Amino acid sequence: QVQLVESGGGLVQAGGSLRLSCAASGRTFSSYGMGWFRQAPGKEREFVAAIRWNGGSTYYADSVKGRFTISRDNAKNTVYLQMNSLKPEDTAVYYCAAGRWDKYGSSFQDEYDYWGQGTQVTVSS
Amino acid sequence: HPTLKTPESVTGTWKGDVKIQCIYDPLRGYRQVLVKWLVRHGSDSVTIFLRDSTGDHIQQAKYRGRLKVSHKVPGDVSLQINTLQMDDRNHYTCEVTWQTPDGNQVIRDKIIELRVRKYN
Repeated sequence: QVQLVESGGGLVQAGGSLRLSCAASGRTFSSYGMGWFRQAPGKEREFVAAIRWNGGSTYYADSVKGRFTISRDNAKNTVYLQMNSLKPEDTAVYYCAAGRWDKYGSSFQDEYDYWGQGTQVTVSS
Repeated sequence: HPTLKTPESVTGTWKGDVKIQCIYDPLRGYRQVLVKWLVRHGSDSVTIFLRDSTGDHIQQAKYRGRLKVSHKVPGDVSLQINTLQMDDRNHYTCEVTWQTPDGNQVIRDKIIELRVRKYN
């Protein structure tokens, strides 16, 4: 049972940038593909970005392509989401997740085993 | 599409045999069209087994003659390793491609850690 904890959420102005992180417990971080999802008010949870176990392949939702970049540091059991050119519509609770997919399926929530509690991101204008 | 069901990890005995399970429930519409098993190779993976329309392909000398992927039960693509080596300790990936009625192809994979103990 891997535990995930998001950090770095908060308030940021539209057009600004914000960096989230997620720490995973345990000694098997490289056994997991890692992902970020988000859920805005009234909406269903949706995919944001994912990164392969090796840190060498990444995957993005069309909504955030170009603006958001996911990375990981396996030595630190951490995944990062660098969010640039923020828009009010990026406001949501952002969730970190871990699963045992390798190259495929990373945009689907069912491919993940473990979920963080989520961190609020609010983009104001 | 069918869920690929695998244990999180498997432990085998050095110089013994072990199966790494990879099983899905067959689902109407979804025709299996490719199966691969891969192993980690530093910071990426390499194919160690492929099943396609011309059968099974195991072309590395280190594996040819000691890997068997289940073939008689639809949905069961488990890998069995004969004579485990200490260097077989690794992460193994089971990867299946299906085709749907409209011709779309769906690919899923799962990573299983294999541990190798020196004695029972």
